[PDB]
Amino acid sequence: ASTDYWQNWTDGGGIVNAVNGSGGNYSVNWSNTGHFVVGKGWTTGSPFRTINYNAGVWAPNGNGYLTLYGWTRSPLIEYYVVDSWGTYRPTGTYKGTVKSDGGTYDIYTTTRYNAPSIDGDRTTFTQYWSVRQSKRPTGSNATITFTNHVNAWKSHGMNLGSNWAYQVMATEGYQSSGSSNVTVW
Ligand SMILES: *[C@H]1OC[C@@H](O[C@@H]2OC[C@@H](O)[C@H](O)[C@H]2O)[C@H](O)[C@H]1F
Repeated sequence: ASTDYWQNWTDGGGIVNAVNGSGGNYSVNWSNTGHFVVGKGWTTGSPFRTINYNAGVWAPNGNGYLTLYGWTRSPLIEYYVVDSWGTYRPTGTYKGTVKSDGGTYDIYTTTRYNAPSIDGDRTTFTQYWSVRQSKRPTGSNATITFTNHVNAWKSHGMNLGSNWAYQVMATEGYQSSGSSNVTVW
């Protein structure tokens, strides 16, 4: 699919050099950052979407995630399917596991209080996570069958909102540097 959305958020720390490339392609070169999330995807997420990507460069030098990333409202939820990371594997309150697309993911919840969201600078929301138990290889075509995650999350009382906002294959970083280049379809 053609991507129709460009995600490019930074809280303003350090430098985030985000390139909105051709088609579903983007690149990030980041340095000594605060918090940021950059990616390509779709303006309106769907629990039925199958996201394909190829991370031609996955080169974090510190804390970074290579992850499906998106939001719902009603309720406000930020969600993740993390396939790779840098120095630190993201974790939270363990709920169970789901197997999907050749990997086994732990299912976590965490919460943010008075934090930035699509609803404002200072808001409170639950974060839903599938995090691969070990890093997915990069450089070849990879699929995230998002419906497997949605259903597994439901089985653990993690229900997504009825109002879907954007849904992207992202590079997120925190207090780190690195490079990425990713193509999404
Ligand atoms: C998950 O990722 C980073 C941040 O989400 C941003 O919030 C502000 C909004 O305008 C952007 O589109 C989001 O990327 C959130 O605090 C964190 F929980």
